[PDB]
Amino acid sequence: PAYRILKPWWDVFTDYISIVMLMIAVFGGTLQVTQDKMICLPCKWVTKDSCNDSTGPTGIKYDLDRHQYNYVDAVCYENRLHWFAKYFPYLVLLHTLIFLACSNFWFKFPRTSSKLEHFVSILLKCFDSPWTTRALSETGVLDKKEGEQAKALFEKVKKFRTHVEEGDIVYRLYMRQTIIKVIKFALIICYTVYYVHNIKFDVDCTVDIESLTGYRTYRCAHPLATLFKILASFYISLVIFYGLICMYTLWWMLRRSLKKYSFESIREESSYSDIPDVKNDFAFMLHLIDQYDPLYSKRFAVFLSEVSENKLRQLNLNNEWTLDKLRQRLTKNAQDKLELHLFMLSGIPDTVFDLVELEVLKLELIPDVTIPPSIAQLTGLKELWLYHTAAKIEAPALAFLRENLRALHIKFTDIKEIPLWIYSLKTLEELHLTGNLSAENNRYIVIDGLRELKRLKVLRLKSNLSKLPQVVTDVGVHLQKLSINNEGTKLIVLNSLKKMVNLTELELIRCDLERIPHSIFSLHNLQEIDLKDNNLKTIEEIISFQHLHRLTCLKLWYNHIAYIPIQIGNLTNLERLYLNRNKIEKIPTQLFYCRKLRYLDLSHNNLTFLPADIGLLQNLQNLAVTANRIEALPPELFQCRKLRALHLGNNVLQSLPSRVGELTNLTQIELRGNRLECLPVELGECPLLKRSGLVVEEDLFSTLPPEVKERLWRADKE
Amino acid sequence: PAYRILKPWWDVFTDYISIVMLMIAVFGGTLQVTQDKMICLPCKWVTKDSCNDSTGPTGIKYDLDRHQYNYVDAVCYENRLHWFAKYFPYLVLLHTLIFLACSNFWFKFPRTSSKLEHFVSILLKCFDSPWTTRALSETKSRIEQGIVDRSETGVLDKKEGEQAKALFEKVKKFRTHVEEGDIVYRLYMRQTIIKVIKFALIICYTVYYVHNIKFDVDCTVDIESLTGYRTYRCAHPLATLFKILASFYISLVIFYGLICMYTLWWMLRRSLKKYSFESIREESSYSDIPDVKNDFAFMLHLIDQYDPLYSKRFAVFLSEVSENKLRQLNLNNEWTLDKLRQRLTKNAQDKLELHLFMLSGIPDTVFDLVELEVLKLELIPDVTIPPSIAQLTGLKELWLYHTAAKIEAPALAFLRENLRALHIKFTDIKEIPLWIYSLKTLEELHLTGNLSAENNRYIVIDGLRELKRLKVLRLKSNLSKLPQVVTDVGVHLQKLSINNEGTKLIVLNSLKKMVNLTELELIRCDLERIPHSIFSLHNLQEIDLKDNNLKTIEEIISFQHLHRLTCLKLWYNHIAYIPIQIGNLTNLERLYLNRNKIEKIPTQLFYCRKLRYLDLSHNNLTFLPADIGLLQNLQNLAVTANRIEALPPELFQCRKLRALHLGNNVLQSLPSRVGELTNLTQIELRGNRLECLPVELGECPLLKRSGLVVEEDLFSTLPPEVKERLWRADKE
Repeated sequence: PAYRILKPWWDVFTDYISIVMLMIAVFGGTLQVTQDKMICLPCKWVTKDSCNDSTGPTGIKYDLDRHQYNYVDAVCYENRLHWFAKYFPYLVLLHTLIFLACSNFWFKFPRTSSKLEHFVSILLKCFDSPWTTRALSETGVLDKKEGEQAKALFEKVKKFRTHVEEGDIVYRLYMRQTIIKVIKFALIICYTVYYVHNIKFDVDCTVDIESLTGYRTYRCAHPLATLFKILASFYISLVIFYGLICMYTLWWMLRRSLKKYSFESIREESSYSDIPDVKNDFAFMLHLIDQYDPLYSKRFAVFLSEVSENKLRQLNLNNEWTLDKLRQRLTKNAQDKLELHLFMLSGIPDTVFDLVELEVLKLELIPDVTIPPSIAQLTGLKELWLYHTAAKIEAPALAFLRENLRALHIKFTDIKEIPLWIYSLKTLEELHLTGNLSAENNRYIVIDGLRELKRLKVLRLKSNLSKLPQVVTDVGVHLQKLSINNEGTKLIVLNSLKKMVNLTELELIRCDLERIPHSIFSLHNLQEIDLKDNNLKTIEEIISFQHLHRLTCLKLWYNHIAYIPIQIGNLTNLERLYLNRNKIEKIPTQLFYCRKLRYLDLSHNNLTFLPADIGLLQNLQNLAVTANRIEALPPELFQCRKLRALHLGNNVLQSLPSRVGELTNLTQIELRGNRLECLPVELGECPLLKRSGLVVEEDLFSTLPPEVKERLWRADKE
Repeated sequence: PAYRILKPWWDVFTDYISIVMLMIAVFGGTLQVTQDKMICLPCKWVTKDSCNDSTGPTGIKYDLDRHQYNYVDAVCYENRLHWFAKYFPYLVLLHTLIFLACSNFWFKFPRTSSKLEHFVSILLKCFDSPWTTRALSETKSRIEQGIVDRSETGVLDKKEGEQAKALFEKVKKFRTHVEEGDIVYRLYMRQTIIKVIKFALIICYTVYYVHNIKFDVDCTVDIESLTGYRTYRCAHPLATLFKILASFYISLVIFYGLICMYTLWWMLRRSLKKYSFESIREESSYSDIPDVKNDFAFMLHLIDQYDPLYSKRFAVFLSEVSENKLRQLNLNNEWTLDKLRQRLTKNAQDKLELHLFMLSGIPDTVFDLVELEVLKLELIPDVTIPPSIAQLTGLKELWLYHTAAKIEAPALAFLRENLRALHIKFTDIKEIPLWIYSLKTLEELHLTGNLSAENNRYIVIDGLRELKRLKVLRLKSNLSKLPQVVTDVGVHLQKLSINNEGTKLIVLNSLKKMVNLTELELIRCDLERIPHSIFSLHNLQEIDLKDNNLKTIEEIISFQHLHRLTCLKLWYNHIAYIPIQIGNLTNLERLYLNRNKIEKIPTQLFYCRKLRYLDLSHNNLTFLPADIGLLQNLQNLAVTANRIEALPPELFQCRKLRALHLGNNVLQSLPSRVGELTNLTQIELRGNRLECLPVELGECPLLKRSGLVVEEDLFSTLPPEVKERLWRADKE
């Protein structure tokens, strides 16, 4: 089987010694059974209960028959022959049996037999493991299944180490076996040496049988005495060898202190400092194997180490996410940037850094990531997204990011999930925070390091804030763009916003303002204002926007704005005006004094008509009145020569005015959902219009002339 | 083979001691067979029927032959040698053989042999199954909001998953088979009791009789006619060795008896008819392992004495948590991405839909479908929303039908950022997840199921105020009064829909604050009267009052306040008549009055020239006023199930009347002006008292056979040109 490896040289020697001892026991026993004779002749002249030893010679006549001789031989054997000379083979058999019991007690004892078989099974599967030879040769692609096997093997070795290190049972069994062997060898050597001299050939008995034989004493020969003395001396030699071997084993056990196995030699040779010392009953079996072979312990150490487990995980990951699969999976975001999205992986594959074309890296739900120093290979990396993925960084990686990272996106479920090293970056221009960070009695404590971003320009917060933090006010002295998305939670300004005089784009989305704060007018460099979803109802404060001489875009959409103040005519610099999803029912004529206007979106309002002053907007380029009650478009609308789009969908339009063809810059027109009976023939004289550009019901489109329809199909096809 | 697991250490010790005792039995037996001697010499001087024991020495002459000595020694061996000395090895052989038979009966007896081999086979195949190590390795505001901690997942082979499923099934069957027997345990108990009583008997008698093995024996056998002597003194040369063997045997049996006493003490103190399993599950948290009944706890106790490792490798397969987890893995393997994509359908709103019904859980691979739009979950129990749901970028609606689902922080954040609609249907308040009030981008909430309770009403929905982006709120909960939170949150609601399914709803001045509302629905509210709070909603456009048991709808005069009221459904009521005040609502476009008790149509109804839909199905109308042709924009006119015997010719002035429904009427004959309606597309005519269809019916440019719903007897009257044209139009 496989138990030949748990036997050291000394156990093998003792096994063979016990076999030889058992052989001489059986030989002596069969002799003592089949011959076992004394031959006793009476002595006629007796001196002090001893034989006096005092025409040719004639034989002496004792007048004894065969049966009287048999009786005296039996009596003198029973009484005067020494018990050693008679029972030597049975003593030898008993001693060899109890020696074999001491040897195999731990093999037959189930409590330790289970441990030994488990240990040998695990060691066997580690020795033949394909990853062992690979890892020791390396000092590269593998099967996924074999990697799963190796991971299961690491878990198995973890369980084995947990179960065994508390044992202290196999070691105690071996120690007690060897102690018993030593004491028994000492005792048997003692008594056997003391008594081997009583195996004499010639014996004398004075057995007091004279009423049965007439003679007092007898002189007897024990023919098997010399063979038995030879066998006994051979046995004392064998027991001496057995005892020397057992004393060596006892000294080895008492010397090495095998409750602790250092294991550090291989951990230094193969450079695995994460190979700790194994404890009692786990050190011992390793020592026994080391006696058989250190190679098995070498193959076991790699599965016992922690760093090798990490390398195995990395190799499985590289097998799972190769360079080809990653490059094929590479996509582009909406920002015309090359980005890679890693979602729910055990770690960062080491092959992602061989794609030097990357610019944005997204790490979402990747547990316990360490930012490898290999990120230096990503020369062109500009944005790193850490979504529910806290990153532990090293000094080289931190130094690289301090000079190569321009935008950082952090989405966290908890304060602790925010890396603390991200603030130390100095070239960082964009910080995107997405998560609730409000705290009680320690509000705005985590992000105090925000001031350290001296190059910061874009700061977007989506953080359930109830007031603009003071640290943000300090860091805003160098900001260009601000974006706060409280998700409906009210935000308080209270004169904490005017310090960002360099701010040029301010967004207060879902901040529940309920009224435009006066602090917005103190940002004279502001160029875009986005106040989406703030429950605004009165926007008469826009008269103060004349202070902002550089205001070009106004997004007041997604509010409950009931009316457009006529004071909106004073915002002469407006080019984009977004007002959709509001309660506006009519368009004041003052709104058309903003001649520079280019984007005018008034969708999803309660409008019914367009004032004729819409022809004043020569720079109109987009017009969205989607989902309105616009009965008919005034012909003055077509005075907007460069109108490049028209969103009239979901209206109550009766007939499309025929002047639609004059819009030669018209590229996209939407008309779906209208009660439009007929289509104009002048729709066919828009050079840039295609069938995709025109949005209208197919059955209504069937009303257009075949020439116009064919021309539109030809333009849309190519 | 694999039976070594059964025997504890005392069993092995007894087996080895029995081997030793059998060895000494065979040794003593061959000694007694091959030597078996008494060496006897006559006693010349005899005192009290016994030996007296009283020019150099000379031998004593008895004048006996060798054969006379053989005879006397044979007789003295037969008679005066103690029976114990003669038959001790045979008694030892008998006792050791019966000890071995007692040990091995439960293995050789087929009734218990089959049970033992079945248990060992199943235990071995559950030891070799790899699911065990994986199971072993698997190991405030946040708690009360359905937020659960992260749990890891893996991928397992389909073949090994099926093997583990079959192994769970086989272990179930075997436990059922074994729970009733209690035969192996009884046989083992009887074997141990026999062993102990036999030990007691043999120790007692052997120790009593061992003193009769003497070397020197006196026999007075009464053979004087054959030898001339009365008494003899004999030597038994095997007596001392037999005494050594006998005392060695009593020492061995003392060891055997102490071992068996300890074994019986253990088997009585332990109470091993039931298996506890408390430590493994109390540490590793797998409480779905019930205690074990008879004949299946005894074998596990044996295993525990041998090795607890097998006990755990079996406990994992006997647990129910593990079975459900393996079921999850098998369901993951079964519902492959191709299967789910083939299962994907599109709901009425042209959205890709996945409706899961009666599954043990949400398959982990439903979240690899990037095109999924609506996820419907019905009758899926004790399920967790995994963080992998964040891959469903296009997911907009989540339907939780009788499903209480817990969520994790990543999935909760993703849904809070992405989820638009939520359908909650519950028979219990606790089945409503409490994390649904933290979805701050939610826009459309459908509450289905009774929610009100005594002394604690309208407190679970106290969290609706946190849904700051809610627009569509559907309340189908048998409300006896509109909850205060609904009034508070309705300031930004754009559509409120209530379905009391027969319960009377009292608005009681709680509806005039939702000035942003544009659609109001009160279905089966049993109002029996239009509440005056509706007319204060100056932004309303659609008002539905279905199944309110309305009788008089003269309240519609106040609808002139609503300056954008386009659709107004009053269907499924007891409305006896249409008040003439319905003409003041010139902005009406859709008007529904079907399933009512209307008998006549006022002429003032045709002052609404913006009307486009006029459905009067299932009424007692008998004629149509001539002003019906004034509504130039009417497009759908259904008068199904009425008493319209004839249609006015002015009705065909509505040239854009796309569809008609004149079925189930008493129409005597179809007017010839039916061809004037150029835009007619779908006209229903089944159920009328018509005889012949008009020829002018076929001149409609767009009407097809699909749009001409009529009986075949009437349809047979069309000219064959008309029939062929309709068939061709239906084909194309």
